[PDB]
Order: sequence, then structure tokens, then C-alpha cells
Amino acid sequence: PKFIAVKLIPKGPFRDIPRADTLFGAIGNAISAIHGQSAVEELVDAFVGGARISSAFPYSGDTYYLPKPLSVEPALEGILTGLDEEERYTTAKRLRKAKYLDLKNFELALRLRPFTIPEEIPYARVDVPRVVLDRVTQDSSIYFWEEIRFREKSGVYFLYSGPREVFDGYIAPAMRFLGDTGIGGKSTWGAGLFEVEFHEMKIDAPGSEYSVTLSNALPTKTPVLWRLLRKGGWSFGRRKPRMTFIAEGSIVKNDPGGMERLELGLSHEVYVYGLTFPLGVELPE
Amino acid sequence: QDPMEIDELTALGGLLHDIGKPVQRAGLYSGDHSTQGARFLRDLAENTGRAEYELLSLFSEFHHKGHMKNDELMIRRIKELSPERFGLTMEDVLNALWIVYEADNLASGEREEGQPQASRPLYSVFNPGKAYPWAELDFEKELPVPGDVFSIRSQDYRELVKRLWEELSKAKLRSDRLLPVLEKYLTFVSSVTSEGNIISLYDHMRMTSAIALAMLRAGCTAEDVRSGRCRKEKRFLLIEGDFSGIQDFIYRVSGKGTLKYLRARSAYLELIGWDVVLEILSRLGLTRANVVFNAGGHFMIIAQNTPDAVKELEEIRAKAVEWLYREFESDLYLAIEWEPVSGREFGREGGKNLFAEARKRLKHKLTVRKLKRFGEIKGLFEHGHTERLAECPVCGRELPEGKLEPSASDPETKVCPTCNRLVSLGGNLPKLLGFGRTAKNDAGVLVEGPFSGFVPYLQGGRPVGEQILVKNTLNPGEIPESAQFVPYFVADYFKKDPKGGVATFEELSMASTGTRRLGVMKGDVDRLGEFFSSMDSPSKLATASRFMDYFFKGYIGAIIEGKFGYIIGDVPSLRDWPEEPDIVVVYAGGDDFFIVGAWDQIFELAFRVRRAFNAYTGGKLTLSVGLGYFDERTPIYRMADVVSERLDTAKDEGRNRVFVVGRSRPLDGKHKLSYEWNHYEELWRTYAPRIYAGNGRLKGKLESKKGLLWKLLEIRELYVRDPNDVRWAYLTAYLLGRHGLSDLFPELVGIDTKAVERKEPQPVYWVDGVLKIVLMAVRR
Amino acid sequence: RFYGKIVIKGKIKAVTGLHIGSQIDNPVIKDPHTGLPYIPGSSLKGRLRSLFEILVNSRLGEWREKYPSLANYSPGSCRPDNQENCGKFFNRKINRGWIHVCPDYETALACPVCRLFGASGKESNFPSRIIVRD
Ligand SMILES: [Zn+2]
Ligand SMILES: [Zn+2]
Repeated sequence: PKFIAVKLIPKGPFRDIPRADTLFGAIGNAISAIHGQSAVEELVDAFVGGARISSAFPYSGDTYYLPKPLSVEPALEGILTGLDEEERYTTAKRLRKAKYLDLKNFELALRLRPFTIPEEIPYARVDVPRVVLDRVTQDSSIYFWEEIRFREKSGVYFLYSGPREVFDGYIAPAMRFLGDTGIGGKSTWGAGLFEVEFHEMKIDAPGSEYSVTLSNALPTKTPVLWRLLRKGGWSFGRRKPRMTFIAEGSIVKNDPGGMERLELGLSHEVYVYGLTFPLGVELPE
Repeated sequence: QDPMEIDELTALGGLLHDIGKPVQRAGLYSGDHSTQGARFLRDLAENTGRAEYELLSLFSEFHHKGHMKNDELMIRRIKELSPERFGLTMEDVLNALWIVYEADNLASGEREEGQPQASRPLYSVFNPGKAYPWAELDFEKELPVPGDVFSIRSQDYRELVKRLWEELSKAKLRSDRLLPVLEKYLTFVSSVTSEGNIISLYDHMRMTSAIALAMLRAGCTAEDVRSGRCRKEKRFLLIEGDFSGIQDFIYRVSGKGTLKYLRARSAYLELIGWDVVLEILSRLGLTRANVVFNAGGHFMIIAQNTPDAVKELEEIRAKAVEWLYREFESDLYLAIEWEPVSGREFGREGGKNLFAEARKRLKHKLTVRKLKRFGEIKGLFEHGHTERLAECPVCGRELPEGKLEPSASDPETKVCPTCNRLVSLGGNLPKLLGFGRTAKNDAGVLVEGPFSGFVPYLQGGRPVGEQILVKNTLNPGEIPESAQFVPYFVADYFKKDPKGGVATFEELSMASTGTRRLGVMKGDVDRLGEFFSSMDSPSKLATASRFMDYFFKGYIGAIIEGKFGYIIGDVPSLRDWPEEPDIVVVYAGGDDFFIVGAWDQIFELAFRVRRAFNAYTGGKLTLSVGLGYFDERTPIYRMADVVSERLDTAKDEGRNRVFVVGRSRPLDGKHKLSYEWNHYEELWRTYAPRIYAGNGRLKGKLESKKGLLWKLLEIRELYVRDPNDVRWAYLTAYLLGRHGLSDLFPELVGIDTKAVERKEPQPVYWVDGVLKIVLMAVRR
Repeated sequence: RFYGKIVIKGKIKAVTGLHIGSQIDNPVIKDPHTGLPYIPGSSLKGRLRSLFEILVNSRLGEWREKYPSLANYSPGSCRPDNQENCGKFFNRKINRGWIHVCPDYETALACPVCRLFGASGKESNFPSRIIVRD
């Protein structure tokens, strides 16, 4: 359907490409700073009974990328029946270990029709060494640090499916606050800062029972095909426990996900996002 | 007298039903291979040894249709023997002669070769036009290279029977004790003397005894062999297991955690796999001949298809997954499937490879199971938030707080229990002959698997356990008789420190010529899944997966020790090859190998291995290798992450190509970062002996030109900003001009019309990989 | 608690030739894609913190009244005795060097260095107030 694409245009490096739960954490910290704690209680109720966001995905000059569905691994041989058998093998494993697809090839994978992978990835994970100096006797003691560096026009976007009144009051003021603070990572070195633009993107998805998630979900029942993403977090200097999420591109059958509340012994409850973002998919046989 | 049971007779009878071939190959008895092998075993009963060899001669005497179409001569032969001496019934011993006879056909296509070739050798499984000489399987004194000599003189065949005569005399008559005897001596012996036979005799007997044991466990009798319902009914069952998440299991650990510790996470992954393989074999009642291969977390077992076996396999898979989830939280997972097959499913029928069709059905069930990673848990997505959960600093385990012991090295750090067990293993590895598999609640259990616990069998200690896993040898020594000898191989080369242990990342970053950097190589064998799908019979899969495993388990350690240099010739080197290289082999599976060490010897080992891999095969299989050069005090999950991103960069392009050094390139799509193997050795024979003399020293009259060779890479970066000869063609002629040396690199000054006509890059673009390696070696 | 963000934008001019270095034998830090150099946010924040900690090390007696957390510090480093925070200004040891980092929220709230640049601490933290972009 029609989604709102929040385009995040980088001012520097990112620590990571932010998952859906560290965007909802960053949005939730932005609302209590701007409005207060009573507006976070309404932000959560608008996503429980309503709107849903996704993980962050890369783009490269108006070429939006989307995760590869997990439906195309069982039936990969069935997709490539019309191909020369001397090169079906190298085409298969190159297509299988790919991570992202653009909008032309993401639509063709939901209907189990043939497709191609991108040739270039719009970012690189870079190992930058830093140093720690003694103030008096300047002894160098290095450590190693990871960053995501983007190309000249590339960046990060995420999707939003919900009512316009909630987007105009909660998500749109949060992304102007989060442009000046960070979006996860060493934000004191200028990492995570970005300029925000708003667009509209359309995905042509088939109608079925089975659907792929474009976000981490924390499923309420057993999924159909999935990839376990095991992450925790950190909330105001308190360590969050590692929860078993589902990855982007995993396949559920009528599963909303569910928003987990962790006591965490903090002034206020900590909600971890965990909700689906379904687009219909055709499974193999 | 001796009480002998029926499955000991079928598993051993199929294991030596073709002992008359090597004996028949020699001229000692001058008779039919069954006639010679019957008299070879009856003469072995007469000599000091067991009484059962008179009973086991029957399998070698009557194992063809021309020998078994009597049905009256068979019975009166058993009456001259006595199964009552061994507790066997008349009906029990007659069944096993038909089980072994029928399994000898499912082992390989039943094609009659009429007169056997006087002495044709074993042709190579990789390149079937070439052939192997007969040699001892020892992993010293020779690399098996398929050559051009196509006939075996009948002298070493007579020396084969002599050396096999006393090895069978000393070993006790059980299944686990005859398999290492027959593997050392009958590996490079062809089974059927013909042209283009690529089945080894050991793997043909190992798979007859596998199928015959799996037929008796299922319960097919003698009249089910004469009639059908053994080849028309699903009786067998291919088990296949696979470990998912190995590179995330070994190579996750932090800046804490030594190489000594990182090397023992690989020894512990090998023991988790053997704990699941040996548990299936014990509960289903099978022997180790059933295990088709076990290489790098991927095993295959030929077993029976009974409702009692499916009930056991469903519980072994269950109990192994609830152990792995509790111990390693969703970082390592074992996927076990089983596809029921039949006798027609082995071999070829109707011009179709029905065995590879039955394996693509099985490989598809592994792929679906890997997309459901812990579905058999029932609490996998349910959450429990008991407080005080702390985290290990070495690996990323999340424990309950309080279960973190103080470590051995630094008592200020608090680590998990299984990183205290694996640092004591890392000090005990240089004096370690193997592991004893015993109960988990036992004294001295140092590491535990999902089913059994393992005690380290030290260099000068006594072994304890119901079955011992002996490392890198096919000789059982100083173990008890009933200790169930399981031999396993591992690539275990490591540079030793002034102590006896494993050298650190400091001592490998030292002793490298030039700069001090750590070299990390990672590679695999390309299109290897296609090559295993060419196999018709399961005896061809037995040969193809075992010669493939011995290059990386057994013959990669001799490549490091400077052996086999006549076949390898001259490779790109920076120094003369030492007697004890500072090279640490971390992991080396069927088609994978991760090796760390000094960067100038990681570089030379990359070409020494590929040039020897080319000789081991017939040129039909190749190697992609990614190379890396790192700071020492870099976390090992990050060294492994970069070279894994370089090994697949060198794989999607042309797949027979090495990734030597980092490279800046243009974005025009005609420029690939990674050299072909024949390309980079040609640039080394061309460009390197002009400017470089070895051992960190430049060539004579090119001393004090250290600044000269960085200019040629500054000229080379003008090509990267903009190709099509903006400025670089005459600036090369200017800097070669003002120094008086123009024999240095004549291909760089004038534009190559041969390069423009094929849209390939200029010869100034490919000289980055030859200069930048020499600039690091002559840094200081 | 939040009120706004004072943003300072300016041009940094290299009057003499600049080196930062990443490890031509000593290459400066560059972008991985375009190949251009820059100045990291870590180098500029870490130099401004280092220059200002030596400024505060010289004025611990005169700034006790304005910044009450500087009464707990004597000028010097804890390097002559391999011991954590006890009296000296350069109290925190990271790996091999000694840095002023306040150990709590309530102490870093009244330090001139750590209310601005931040503090790690144990059982509590103090995040920075400045962001030094690349
Ligand atoms: Zn640990
Ligand atoms: Zn302070």
C-alpha cells in the first residue's frame, strides 16, 4: 500500500543501522523531552491499537532497498526453473546470501517470480582506531571502533503505516529532535545526526494469509519461516535483557507482534517495541 | 569357544567379503578372489588369532551369483563348520550370507568386468583420467598426486599382503579395530580392476558393511533377498545433520580471550559433533562404518528405517537442541533430518542418478529446518525476566549473576564457567592425544556435550571412558581393549612459544619481515556441492568426501612444514621458508580453512596451499582465498569479519581468484579487486625480481629508493580518480627518467593498445598488489 | 529536562599543514569512499577536553566556590600509585593513561569539565551536553 517514507540523510557516520525497537526507543525519548511523560503514554497507545513503524533500511539515490523475504529460500530452485543448469548453482547461492532488494525486485520476490540482487551496497562498516591519552605524560592506548559510512547520496529510511494525525503530532516532531541528538551510538562525536525529509512510497503486495515482517516483532505464536535476531539494549544506563526478536523478512500468519513492558526498576516503565509490519507474500508448496 | 552375536557377524562379514581382491591381485594363491580370500582367512585362523576366521571365510568364499546358485553346497559347508561353537543358529548364519551378498550390490553398480586388468591402479576421483600410485596412508613421506603411470607391478601388492598379515593378527576381531587396519593399507587400492574406476577398496568394504548392518537391524531375512521387498520397499534411511552458525560461534569473542582460547573453541565444536554422531550409532545399534562422512559439522549416516529407530532419532534431535539452547543461547544449532530411501535409491536406474535425487530431497529438508532455528523449544519466544542477569566479557553469554567465577588469568574479571573450562583446555592442548567419552557426572570431566562428557587423555595419562576419541592417528596405543577406538583427524599445526603452549598474537605479530602485522587467511573450495552431486553410488561419495577431507585434515600440515616443495616449485615469497613457521591453524574443515600468523608467511602459505591443492586434484577444483593484514590488538571477531567479507568478494567475481591486499579502484565495473591465481604469480615472476632481493632488502642499486616506490602508487591513484590517461603515462616516464632506471617497469610508461581493445584495465592498475606487499616487507 | 540547543557553526582553517593519522608512510585519516581527509569529532572534542582539564587543574583552589565538586581534588595525577580516584584530579585510568572523569551523577553535575563533556562513572552516568560533529 501507500506508506510514509521517513528519509534520514546522514551528517556523518552511524554506529549501526537502527532496528525498529531502537527507533521506538529514540522516538519515545524524544517525546518525553519535548512534551512530557503523559504524551509517551499516548504514543504507546497509538501503536498498540494502530500505527506501526519498520526497521531502518538503506537507499542510494532514490533506489530504496528492502529486506529479502525468507520465502525465496525453500522455492529458490522453483523460481529459477527457467535458467541454464550449468549456472543455476552459482546464481542460487549468490541470490540466497543476499540481504537486500530494491522495489522492483522486492515485488517480484513476494510473488516468487525471478529477480536480481543489487551489485553495490550503499555503505561500509569501517574500523576506525581511536586513542586515549594520559593528560600529563601523553601515553597512547588505542581501542577499535566500528562505524557505518555512507556514500555521497546514500542514507537510511524507514516506513510508517498509520493515521496522519498521529504522525503529525508524534513521529514528525520526534525526527527533528532526533536530527540534532543522535539515533543510537556515540552521538557525542557527531554519529547518528541527520537531516529528515518525508516522502511517500508504494509497495504492490499480493493478497494472502502469509505476510512478511519489515520489522522485529517479538511474536505471540510460532512463526512460519524466520531468523532469530537476539538483542538486548540499554535504557538510561540500565541493561535491558536479551530478548528473542524476529528478523526483518520473517514470515508470520496473522501475528500482530506484541509490545513488551519491562519493569527494569526505573522511574517509569520501559516498553520495548516489538510489533509486526505486514506485507502479503506467497509461500511455496 | 566364544559367544558371538549375529550383528557382529554381519558387520564384519561385509567388511572383509572382498579381502581376496588384494590377495587375488598378488600371485600368492592363483585362484578366484573369493577362493584366495577364503584360503587367506582360513590360513589366518590356523595362525595365532581368533577361531572366527573359519566362519568369516564364508563371506569371501560365496559372494557372487555364480558361487551361490547351489543351495545345497552352502548347507553342507556350514555342517562341516559349526555355528553351535559360536552360539549362532543354522538359520542365523545362512541369513548373513545373503545380507552381505545383496549389500555388495547396493554398495556399487553390479557391472561385470569379466577378466580383471592384470594390475590397473586406482584412478583419481577428481580427474578420472589420471591414477594414484600405491602408497601407505601415513600423512608423511608422500603427497598423493594423480599421475601418468597406469599399471601396478605385483611386488608392492605382495608387500601389501605381508604388511596386512600382521596388522590383522595383532588387532582384535571387532568392527572398530579392523576399520583403521584396512584404511591404512587399502585406501589407494582400487576395488574392481578396470579403466576409470574411482572407488577405493576401503570405502567399498566400508559401505558394504554399513548397508549389511543396516539391513539386519531393519530385519530383512534370506528369502527377502532372493525375492524382492528389499529393493522395492523403503528399508534404509539417510540421516544428515548440519551445524548452523559456526563462524558466529568460534569467532565471536572479544579483545579478551587469547588465540590459545580461540583454538579450543574449535576443539570443542569438534567434540559436540562427535557426541551426536556416536550417540546415534549407539542407540540405533550401528557401527562407525555407517557414518558416510563427518567433516566440518556436516555428517551423513546410512541407517535402518524401523519405527523403533525413528523414535530414537526424534529424541536424539530433541535432547540435543534443548541442550544447545540452554548452553549457547541461539548461537549454535544442529539441524537433523532423515529421508527414507530404498536399494534402488542407491546407484543409477533408468539412466538417472537416483542417489543424488534422494540427496536433493534430503538437502531441501535441511534448508527448511535451518529457517526454523529453535522451533522445538516451546519457550523460545516466551520471556522470563528474573533479575540480576550479567554478561561475560570474553564471549557474549548472558548468565544469571553469581554464576560468574573469577577467571584464571585475571581474577578481577568475572567470566562464565565454560570459558574457564576452555582456557584450561587451551593449556592442555599441546599435550593432548584425545578425549575420553564417558558419563557427564564423572571425575575429571572437563568439557561436556549434549549427551556425554569428555575427559582429556593427556600425553602421559591413562584413558578412561567407554569410548576414546584418538586424535590424528589410525593406531590404537595404550588404551584398554574394550575402549571402542574412534579415530578423528584435525589440522593441528601451531607455533610453539618458549613454553610448550600456543604462541600469542604478540609472538605471531613479531617475527614477520618488515612491518609488524597479523596475517589472517580464510578460504574454501569452490563449487564443491556440485562435485559431491556427481556421485552415483554411496561408495563414490565415501571416496570423494574422504580424499577431500584428508587434504585439509592431514596434508595441510605438511605444506606448512616445507614439505612437497618439488611439486610446488617457486611461489611468491618474501623470505626463505623457516623450519618452524609462526603459523597457527585455527580451523580447517572439508572445504574451509582459517589460519592466522605472521603476515609475510600467511602470504606465502596462500600460494603454497593453492599450488599443492592443484596437484592433489587434477586441476578440476580450485581455491578462493581471502587475505588480510591487521593490527594485532584488534578483536578477533573483527579480523574474522573482514576476511569473510574478502573471501566472498573474491568468490562472486570469478571464484578462482585470490584477494591479496586492500585496493582503491574506480567504479566503472570493469575493475575487480581480486587477482586470479595464475595472474598474480605471473606478475610476481615479472615485476618482483627487478626491485626486490628478499629478506626485507631491495635489489642492488635500488637501495635508498624507498621514496621512489611510493611515487608509483601516487601515480597509480591518478588512474583511480579518472581513467583514460589524464596524466599518469608521462609522469611514470619522468620519474623513471630522472633516476636513470628505465628497465624498471616498461609496461607502465606507454599506453597498452591490447588493454584498450578488450576494455581490460591498464598494466599500471594491477601493479598495486605487487608493490604494496613489497613496501610492507621493506618497511624496516 | 530540555530547553533547546545552542548551535555553533563555523569554518576551521588549517593555517599550517595538519596531520591526524590512521596507520607516504604515515597517512592521515580519510573517508573510505571519496578519499578526502576530514577532522573527526573525537579528535576535536578530545583536544578541547584535554586543553580544558589542564586549565581546571591549574585553578582547583580558585573554583571551589563556583563549582563545588572541585573541593574533592588536589592537582596532579594518580599515576605514582596504581590506584583509582583518591584526591588527585586525574583520577580515572582507562587503559594506560589517566583522565579526570567524575565517578557519579551528583559529582559530575557540579564539575566544569564533566557537566559539559560528560562522565562515565559507576552505578550512575553523566552524558555529554555538546556534540562535536566531524
Ligand atoms: Zn563467556
Ligand atoms: Zn569532573
